Amino acid sequence: MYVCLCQGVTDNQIRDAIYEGCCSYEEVREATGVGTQCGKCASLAKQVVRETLNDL
Ligand code: FES
Repeated sequence: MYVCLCQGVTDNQIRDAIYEGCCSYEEVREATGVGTQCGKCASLAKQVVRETLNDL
């Protein structure tokens, strides 16, 4: 699904950003743009980050 409609970032793209090097929402934000516009998706994006890290 789209986590961030403003930037067109999917849950899979957040996971892949982590697999590819990111360790934090802040890094995923800079790498993908998630949460940089209205910011309403930040909590959901942080949930995806937390879930992905816990699964590693
Ligand atoms: S929905 Fe992600 S910044 Fe607006």
